[PDB]
Amino acid sequence: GWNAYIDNLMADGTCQDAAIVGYKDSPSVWAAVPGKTFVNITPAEVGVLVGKDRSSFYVNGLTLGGQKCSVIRDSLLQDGEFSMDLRTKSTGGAPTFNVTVTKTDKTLVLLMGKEGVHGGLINKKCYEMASHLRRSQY
Amino acid sequence: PPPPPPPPY
Repeated sequence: GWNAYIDNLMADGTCQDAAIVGYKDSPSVWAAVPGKTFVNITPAEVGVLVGKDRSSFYVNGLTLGGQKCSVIRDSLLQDGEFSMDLRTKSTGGAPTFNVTVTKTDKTLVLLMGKEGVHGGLINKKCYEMASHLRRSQY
Repeated sequence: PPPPPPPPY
């Protein structure tokens, strides 16, 4: 049934990757876009996302699916706005994308926009889905 | 988002 949430997030052509990852007990990808990046998220990576250090990945960044990202704004554990904004550290090459990780009770909804898509658009999309998820006890 | 899917499996 989780297949429909990825299709939902990707239905309007503005995103290039999306994933719903469970983080309680044993982190695992419940659904992700195939052949992409988030599908390869590891439990160690999820660890950093929900970790205690909230101002260390700020100068050293972090990775999602092997991909190095830059934390631009962190409010993942903040009451109300349980979101985090990142850009794709295209330290090499050029292409950069906006990413948003949103947290619910049992999951993390991840979203990556296509080249040039406005960050708040990706933030809105990611945030509203997680809002739906937590109201449904997820 | 649609209805909540079943647990993983």
